[PDB]
Amino acid sequence: YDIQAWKKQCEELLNLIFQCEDSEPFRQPVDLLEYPDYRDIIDTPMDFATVRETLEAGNYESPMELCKDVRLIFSNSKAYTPSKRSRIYSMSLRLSAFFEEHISSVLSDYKSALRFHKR
Ligand SMILES: O=c1cc(Br)ccn1CCO
Repeated sequence: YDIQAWKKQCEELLNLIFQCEDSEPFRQPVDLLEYPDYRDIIDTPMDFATVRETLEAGNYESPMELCKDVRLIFSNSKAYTPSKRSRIYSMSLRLSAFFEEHISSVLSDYKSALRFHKR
């Protein structure tokens, strides 16, 4: 029932994601010189360094907010891909599966702890 435990759990999950070769295209903001039309397609860029920095700054109140930003990394990849068979999009799907597998208990434990706090 630790209401704060999600933060270190998210830090550790972000460390695992950074060790994953599949996270390479998503570790830093998409380079607009490499993809000049990116902002014509994507309204809200997101990447894992921005997620880690937001967390470290104390700018996430809950793991649900962090999860919304990580899911935005994957929806941006899906929206920008010219093909469902592209290399970067394919990496995003594996990384998303790994992220969802690991974030589930973090969310469950946090929501359970908050329900206990307000019991
Ligand atoms: O998300 C995508 C998908 C393709 Br295909 C190319 C670039 N980006 C940005 C991350 O590299």
